[PDB]
Amino acid sequence: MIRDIIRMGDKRLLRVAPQVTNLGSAELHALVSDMFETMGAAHGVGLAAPQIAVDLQLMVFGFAVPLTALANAQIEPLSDEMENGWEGCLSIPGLRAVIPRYRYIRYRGFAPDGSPIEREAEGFHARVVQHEYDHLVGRLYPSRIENFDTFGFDDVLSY
Ligand SMILES: O=C(O)C[C@@H](Cc1ccccc1)C(=O)SCC(=O)c1ccccc1
Ligand code: NI
Ligand code: NI
Repeated sequence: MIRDIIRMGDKRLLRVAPQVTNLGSAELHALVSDMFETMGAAHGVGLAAPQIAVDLQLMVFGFAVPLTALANAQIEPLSDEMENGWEGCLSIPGLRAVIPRYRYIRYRGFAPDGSPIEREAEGFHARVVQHEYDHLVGRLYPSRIENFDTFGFDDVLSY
C-alpha cells in the first residue's frame, strides 16, 4: 500500500524515533514493503519511516546503491573529510540545496529479517544514508545548508 508522505512543517518529522523491536515479524515486513512501494511511487532513492508518520528507526534506500531496508541504524564517519552535493526531500517537494556530508562512513543495523548489516560507504551512497538517518533524529536538510545561494526550486536552479 502506497502511504502518504508528510510535508515539512509536520511535527511528526521533528521526533526522535524509537527502535524497531519486531525484527522478523509479518508486521515489519508489510511496513517495509509499503515503504519500498511508497519510495518507488515518489521516485525517491531513500525514505525514512517518519516521513510516512511512522515513529520508528527504519529506512529504505537504493537505486549505484543496493536496495536495502535498514532498522536501528548507527553511523560513524571513517574520516573527517566533507563533501558537498545536491539533496532534495520528498517531504519538501520541488526544492533542493547543496549540503555537506561525510564522504566516508560505516553504517550498521539490521535487515528486517533480523540479520545484521554493516557496510562501508562513500559518496552518494553515504549521503543518502546520512540524509535518512537525520530523519530518525528529527533533522531536515535546511538546517544543514551553509550556502543559501544553492537553495532553490529544482526547475529554476543554475548553481
Ligand atoms: O526524502 C528523503 O528522505 C528521500 C530523498 C533522498 C536523497 C536524495 C538525494 C540526496 C540525499 C538524499 C529523495 O529521493 S529526493 C527526490 C529525488 O527525486 C532525487 C533528488 C536528488 C537526487 C536523486 C533523486
Ligand atoms: Ni500496492
Ligand atoms: Ni578527497
